[PDB]
Amino acid sequence: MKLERVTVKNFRSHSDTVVEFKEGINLIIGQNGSGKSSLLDAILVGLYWPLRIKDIKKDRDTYIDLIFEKDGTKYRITRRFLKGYSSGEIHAMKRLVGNEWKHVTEPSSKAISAFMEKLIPYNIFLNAIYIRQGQIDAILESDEAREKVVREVLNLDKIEKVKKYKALAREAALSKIGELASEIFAEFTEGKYSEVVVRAEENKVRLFVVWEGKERPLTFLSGGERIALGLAFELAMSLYLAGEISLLILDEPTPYLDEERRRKLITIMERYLKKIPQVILVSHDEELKDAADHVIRISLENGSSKVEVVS
Repeated sequence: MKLERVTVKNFRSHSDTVVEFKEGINLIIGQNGSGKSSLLDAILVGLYWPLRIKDIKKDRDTYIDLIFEKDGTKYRITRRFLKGYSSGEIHAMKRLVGNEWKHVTEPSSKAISAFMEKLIPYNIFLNAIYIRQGQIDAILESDEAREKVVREVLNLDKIEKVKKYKALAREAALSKIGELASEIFAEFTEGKYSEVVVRAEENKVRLFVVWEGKERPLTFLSGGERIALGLAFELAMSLYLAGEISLLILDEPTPYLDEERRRKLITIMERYLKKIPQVILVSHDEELKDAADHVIRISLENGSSKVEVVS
């Protein structure tokens, strides 16, 4: 999957917003209330309507047009929500054939929904592509938090034989995650650590890194290495779910004003995240510009969201 362009009209603070996404790392900066979160929401709506997101339906017309790429085919979803009661809706999903857009299914919400559910399943997008806020932190918070995260992201599972079976399934899953995360984390730490261990004990998912043939908790790592581990873990889950990493959306994976980790993040961005076909990074940090391939600033001007390409 690869986002090309999103157009949003009359959705919250977006009166007339057009955002072009390019290859590599797309950095989105701006303040809280500028319109970036609502832009992500607009994208979600564009892709997976009907779903529960306020300020879309009627209760000026709301217009969302999304152009994206999937397995060598340009898709365009156009949605228009009419407000007035008269309160109709107009939906279309088209494919680019030469230079003409041609419908791929009935111009209906249900048909387009059914179609999208097959093209790119909603769970795949939410769990593998879209990394929402607090996730990477939750991975690093504690074993219980980690357990919650992995349970939610990978489905998993919360008469003793059945318990043993469940434990076995969980074990297999977490072991695979361990392998994937080991590889990615090895890629990240420049070869310093080559093995990551993920294990379940009761209501807790232990996470360790192997150093000199001994499992050690994340405590014995630097902040950068911890963030690297969290990212590697998330990416491992993404690979586990999707079988590949094409698009990755990172909505504020970092904290507020903590440069001690920003460096490692910049390193990771420059040296590893640029390998990914496309990355959307939504941050408040102005210091990431140089590490991105494309920078987009979203601000609030005259009460409306303004988009400007930085440099």
